[PDB]
Amino acid sequence: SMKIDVVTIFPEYLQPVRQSLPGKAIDAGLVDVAVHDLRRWTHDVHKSVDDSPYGGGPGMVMKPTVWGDALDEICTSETLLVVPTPAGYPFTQETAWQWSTEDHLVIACGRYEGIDQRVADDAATRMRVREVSIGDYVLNGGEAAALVIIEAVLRLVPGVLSLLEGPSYTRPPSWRGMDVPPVLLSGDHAKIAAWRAEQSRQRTIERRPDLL
Amino acid sequence: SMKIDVVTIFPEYLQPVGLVDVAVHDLRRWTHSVDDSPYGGGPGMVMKPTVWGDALDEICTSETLLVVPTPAGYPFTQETAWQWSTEDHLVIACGRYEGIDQRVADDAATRMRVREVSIGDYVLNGGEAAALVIIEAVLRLVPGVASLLEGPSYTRPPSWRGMDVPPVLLSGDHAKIAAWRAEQSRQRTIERRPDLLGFDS
Ligand SMILES: CN1CCN(Cc2ccc(Cn3ccc4ccc(-c5n[nH]c(N)c5C#N)cc43)cc2)CC1
Ligand SMILES: CN1CCN(Cc2ccc(Cn3ccc4ccc(-c5n[nH]c(N)c5C#N)cc43)cc2)CC1
Repeated sequence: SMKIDVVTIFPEYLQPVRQSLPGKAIDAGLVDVAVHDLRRWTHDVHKSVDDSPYGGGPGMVMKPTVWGDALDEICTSETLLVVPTPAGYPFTQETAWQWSTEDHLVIACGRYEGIDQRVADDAATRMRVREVSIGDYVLNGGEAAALVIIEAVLRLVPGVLSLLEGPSYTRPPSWRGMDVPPVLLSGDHAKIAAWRAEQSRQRTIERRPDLL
Repeated sequence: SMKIDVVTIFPEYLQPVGLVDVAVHDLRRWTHSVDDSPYGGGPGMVMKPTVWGDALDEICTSETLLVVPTPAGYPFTQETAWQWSTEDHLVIACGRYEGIDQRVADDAATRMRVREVSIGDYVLNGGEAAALVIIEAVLRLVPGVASLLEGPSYTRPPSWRGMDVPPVLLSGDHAKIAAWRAEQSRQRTIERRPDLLGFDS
């Protein structure tokens, strides 16, 4: 039973998450995913969510007052507040396992240069807060990271949906002059696992030597 | 100028997307099941090469960069995004199940450039979420649109819930501000990503 709240100035960007949720997991009450438009908590008629950064520099910073109101309404003390950011701790598979058992996740999606730091600092005095990054590249905002995080976490929730894996093959046995490696049709399953382990080692050495 | 074609059995997931166009293609429009059991055994299903071959035949040219998301890929990083930002034609083949038969990539590599990549060390259900991340990271670099973590940012008001913006940022002194931000960045980097500065995780 997990509730996920996403807060964003582009709620439309989260459409694919609602498209990938099975009706049975929802109706069995295993998961609920709500998306909230941040501008619902703005204070002015211009619906301002950003302002110039103290200290100068390019770009804008999301206003603490607007985010404070949104999180105040949506979070409780039991909430896990996830804040995507290019300067976060790495989001990995272990992170996903750990979060997959939470009752309530709130994902605060920023834009521009990100969110006034006091928002997270304030939230952390009464709930668990995690600033994370989904990888070493730069995005426009937190929304794509939210999709990735939701997908990686939810697929580890029952019934919701070391080395690199080597190549896989299926039918037909021959295709455009390429044969499936004969060892896979040998019926020697110890030897098949050895071949796969060695493909796995070579691939890891070639593509991800850092893991070794 | 860039053309991006994404190929998937779940084009419904890609709905979010002048000098750059992005098209989404339903792989199923090339079937006369897309999946079967893996040779050698194992759990799950593998996408058959036949369907993929026909689809990519029609969409790709020798100039095309074929991008294949996979948990076993080379790391997709900011350097990759820079590299790809000057391509004319990207084709992103999104798999599902346990992935795509290896021969699809091996075949395509005889005719064009192929890049198997991963967007991070976690597991997804398919390549669609990766495609969105790759598209976003690359397109924001397309012409006409160091190795440290950015420190904290603040805006108005200068005091909020009894929390003050660090006084140096209000000081208006650029050299003190640049020094403070430098220190902030390096301390964040060593705390959150020591690997970027060459230490153990
Ligand atoms: C270090 N350098 C130099 C300074 N820049 C400053 C900067 C700051 C924000 C933005 C855009 N943005 C706004 C909210 C937000 C959330 C997550 C992400 C995100 N990007 N990449 C990931 N793995 C992300 C995740 N998760 C990006 C976001 C772009 C550029 C940062 C990089
Ligand atoms: C250790 N091994 C043991 C076996 N499994 C095998 C396996 C293989 C595919 C899938 C799902 N899937 C299908 C197509 C496809 C493309 C990209 C991604 C993807 N995941 N994480 C990234 N950074 C991705 C990217 N980019 C996942 C995909 C799930 C599980 C994996 C872990």
